[PDB]
Amino acid sequence: AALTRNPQFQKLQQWHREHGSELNLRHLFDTDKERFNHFSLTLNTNHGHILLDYSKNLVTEEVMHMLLDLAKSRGVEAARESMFNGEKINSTEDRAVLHVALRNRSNTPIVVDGKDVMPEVNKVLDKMKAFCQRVRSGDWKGYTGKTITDVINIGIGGSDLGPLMVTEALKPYSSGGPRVWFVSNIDGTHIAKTLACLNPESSLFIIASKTFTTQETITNAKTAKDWFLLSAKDPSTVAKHFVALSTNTAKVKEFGIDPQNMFEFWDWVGGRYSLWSAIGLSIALHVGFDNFEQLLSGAHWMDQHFRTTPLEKNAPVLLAMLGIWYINCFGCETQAVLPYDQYLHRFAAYFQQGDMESNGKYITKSGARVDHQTGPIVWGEPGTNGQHAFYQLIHQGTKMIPCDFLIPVQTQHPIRKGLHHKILLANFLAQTEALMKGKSTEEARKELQAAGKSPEDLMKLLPHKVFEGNRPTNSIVFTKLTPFILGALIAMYEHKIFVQGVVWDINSFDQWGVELGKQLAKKIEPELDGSSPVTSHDSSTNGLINFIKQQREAK
Amino acid sequence: AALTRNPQFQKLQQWHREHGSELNLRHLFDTDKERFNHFSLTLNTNHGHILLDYSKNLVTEEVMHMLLDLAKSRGVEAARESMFNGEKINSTEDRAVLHVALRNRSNTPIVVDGKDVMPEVNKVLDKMKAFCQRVRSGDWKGYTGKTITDVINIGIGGSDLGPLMVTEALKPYSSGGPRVWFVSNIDGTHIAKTLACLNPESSLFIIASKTFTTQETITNAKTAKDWFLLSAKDPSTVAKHFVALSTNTAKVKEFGIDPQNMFEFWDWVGGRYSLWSAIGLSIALHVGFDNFEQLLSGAHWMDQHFRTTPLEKNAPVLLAMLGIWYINCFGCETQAVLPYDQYLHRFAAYFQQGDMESNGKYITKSGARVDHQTGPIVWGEPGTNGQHAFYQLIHQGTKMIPCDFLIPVQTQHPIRKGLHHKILLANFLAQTEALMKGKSTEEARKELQAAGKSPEDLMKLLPHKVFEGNRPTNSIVFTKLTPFILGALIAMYEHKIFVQGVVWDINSFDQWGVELGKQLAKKIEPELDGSSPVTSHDSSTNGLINFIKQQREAK
Ligand SMILES: O=P(O)(O)OC[C@H]1O[C@](O)(CO)[C@@H](O)[C@@H]1O
Ligand SMILES: O=P(O)(O)OC[C@H]1O[C@](O)(CO)[C@@H](O)[C@@H]1O
Repeated sequence: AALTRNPQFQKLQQWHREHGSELNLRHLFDTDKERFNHFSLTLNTNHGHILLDYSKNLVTEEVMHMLLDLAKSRGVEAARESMFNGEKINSTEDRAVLHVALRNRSNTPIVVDGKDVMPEVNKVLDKMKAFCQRVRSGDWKGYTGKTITDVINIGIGGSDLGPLMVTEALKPYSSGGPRVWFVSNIDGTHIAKTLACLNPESSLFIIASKTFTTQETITNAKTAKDWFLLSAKDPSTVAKHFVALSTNTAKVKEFGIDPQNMFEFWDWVGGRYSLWSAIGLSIALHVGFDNFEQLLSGAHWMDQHFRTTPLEKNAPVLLAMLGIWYINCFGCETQAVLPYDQYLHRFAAYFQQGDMESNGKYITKSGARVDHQTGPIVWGEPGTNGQHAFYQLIHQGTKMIPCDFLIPVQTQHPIRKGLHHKILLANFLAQTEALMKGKSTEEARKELQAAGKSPEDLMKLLPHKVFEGNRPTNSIVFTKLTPFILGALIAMYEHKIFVQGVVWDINSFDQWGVELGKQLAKKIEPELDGSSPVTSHDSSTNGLINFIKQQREAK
Repeated sequence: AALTRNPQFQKLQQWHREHGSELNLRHLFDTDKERFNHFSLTLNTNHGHILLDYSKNLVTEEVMHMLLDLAKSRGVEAARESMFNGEKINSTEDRAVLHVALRNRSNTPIVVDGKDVMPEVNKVLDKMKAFCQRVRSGDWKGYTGKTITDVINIGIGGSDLGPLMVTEALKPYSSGGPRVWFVSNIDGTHIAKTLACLNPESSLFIIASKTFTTQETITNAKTAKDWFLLSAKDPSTVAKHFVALSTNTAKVKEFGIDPQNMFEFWDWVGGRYSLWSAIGLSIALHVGFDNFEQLLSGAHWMDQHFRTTPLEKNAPVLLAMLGIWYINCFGCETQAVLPYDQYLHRFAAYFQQGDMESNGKYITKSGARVDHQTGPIVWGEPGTNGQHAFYQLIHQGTKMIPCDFLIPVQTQHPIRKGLHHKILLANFLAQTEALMKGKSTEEARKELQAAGKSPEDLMKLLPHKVFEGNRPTNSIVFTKLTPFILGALIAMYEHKIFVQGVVWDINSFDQWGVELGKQLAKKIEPELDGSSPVTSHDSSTNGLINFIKQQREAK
């Protein structure tokens, strides 16, 4: 494994074993009035500012310099160029990795197999916009002449999470668009509950699937089509209510979808990096194409920042190395994402796939098994709610949990003259402050006494009211959560994930870890039919199956 | 500082560092045809069966024997009795812990300092039912005479999560109840977007708050009240549109809500254990009281199972110790909860509070600092959805992640003649099998050769196709997800949490870790006012506040 052999990494490791343990945030802040200044970065996008404050982290100039040396010696910069230049860095699949090309507004050429990719990219974007305009304008009618009122996206992986998260995040910008629904789970209640609120005459289904062979999506699509034709009665009417987003023309046609109703993307577009491609059709339909182009632009802006900025002032690089520090030196298993924005309620879930499916690996690009930790477990819920659910464990638990706090300065809903947002911001600020500062035995004791506690209560409560603090957090504050800023925020993390993948020398763009489950599932499906017990598996799988056959009857 | 010195704990520890890394699930099943039989328990509740299959765990009779010795060695049973008996086991607050009283269907007496609590418990249940009856029948009219069509629950944390999770999970049983909304975040966006869809004339607001002073809920409540009073203007109309669930009568009255409109509970009802009390009013309104009683009965059934079952056959006890095993011996930081049911999409979020806010502690009951791990980080998403998001990391990542897979045998929507559910069950089964069995290099190699891949391509890809397996999981299968069954499942985990807290000797029923953030938030709140720079905090908090003030009016 490259990482553990790297001299910059080893130097980092020994420093941690002989210093890291004594690092204390409160102390660091008390002895360096320039800490915020030295450990924060402000980005002016001309469309809002983004403040990345990483000063509340367990680091020093020395640690940062070492972390940055490591990034450099692991070839982060060269790796980045190869990605942008269209090289097939996805080594196990021999594929290019060009999600940056999907939002390359500069249209600077990017050649893969001797051919520039942009023309195809823009071609689909035009197709998307033209189609979106017709549906939005009402020009596009159903099989009964009615205009489309509901758009239903049926997809699962990177074919669901992104479009769902962004549409939720940008609701304030969906003024003139139809209602968008998202169906993904094979679980029947999902599609059933949806179709129950729809009129086939005014419903448009979007079959989103890179491969167009995923069982859940195809089954859901077929179910939606059956339900539809039950009323439309003429297979020819399908061309007015079903479109597909995929890279597989054959499967699409085989499904029965008109080829002009196919918005394609490419193999170098990873599912978990696809919302920027045709997969984002439901977004464009929801917020309009202008807002969608803003989304792409924001990501493009971030891509430029990542590409042209020296490492020491490079946002995604800084976040990545801060993560490496906690994962590989402090051994923290998780990474919490806590946005203080109800609209971003699906932000954390999106990066569970983005981050975990990318770096949840254990084999390097050379074929060697890692002998160090890789991708963390990403989780989180919107602020303040989380404060009333799990922060208890973050503040007084036994796990070190790196936290990323995000919040827009300006709210999309300044009700009560900004009272609500003022309180939201106060909590956002106070939480990272509290995690950092903590509360000593003495401070607690004085509070208890001042509060008028009796010698008994105080003595009883004292130890329980002590906060050891020293809990690291990142504070990412942006002027406003607009399509452009959101676009830049997502791209920022996409690049953080990329950097970490390079440091660990793993392929952040394949996902072989999903094959085993799929194949075993294919084996079990036919065995479930009938009441005959099964015994071709281990005793657990057999036992579970037999219980299912038995209880299938129970009334 | 109690568990680490327990004879059984140390014996358990020594065994692990001596054998722990030797355990291999695949080997354990390959050498014991009775494994499933010996490491699983079936529960017939008379209202459905629940199969807890814990055979795919890294354990043997010996390990389970030692784990159970630790359970009784730490006084789990005496502790259990104290809770049910009404003793003040919530030591730091000197309170009883009686959520089991809330659903005590047998009405056996349970006396707290003075009287038997059952009388007041049933008194509120009767009141809830009568009100619920009036609201659903249409008897209870809005201020202009219309029947109420929307019920808006306003609460946070324990006052929002249980209600939301249960109503989401029991959607199939609502037929007839008004639509229910849940407002919780202070973030203005939450109440703003909720109110924009309501008619003041037919909306009924439920202010859920145990203390009735939390800032988010009261603020949200005032905003709603103003909103309403903006179109009705008559303050006296409020009595037909606002009710309260709380233990604080004075504050409820001060808020402007009449007594008759207050559904109370008591201090021995922990917020994260309150959906069983008046807090469940929105659940009752949504699915009817018959179903609500069914929900309570299910919990009550599990309560009895927990109290009368020998430890080795006690479901919550087994789940608790397996957790202790992975937490304290394998050092696993997290617990994944993966229900293969879209209706349970909020189940994991619910227990993030129930578990994490309960056991995310570091001070024992004696006041000593723990020198071992406590509560884990709970997380998850409904399957198969997850299978396409983060399972990659669970299968080929670098972290051990204990996983609880849950699923109903019978679906609420058997569409397409059960095809969707069949596939859902197939994946449910195949995933734990895959996590267990893995796929060796030899197996992967055969596979690649059969695919006709040249030696070069084959060997470059081979290591990436290997699944080391040996990933432990629990499979919980129940006949159907009915109100009764959900209730038992929730109570089952409540008790798993109780047992673990007992073993760690922490107070699973207080939550002092949330106080610091609240104190600090009130401090900076007024400081946000004005354009003048703040310099009273650490440079980061100051820098963040000043960035906010600067961008507050940026265009
Ligand atoms: O869009 P598709 O091709 O149907 O993929 C479903 C999802 O599952 C995966 O193939 C693996 O889980 C993803 O990478 C993808 O986003
Ligand atoms: O408004 P309430 O019902 O008093 O409670 C606030 C919620 O937040 C907490 O106080 C702490 O997170 C919970 O214990 C509780 O359920």
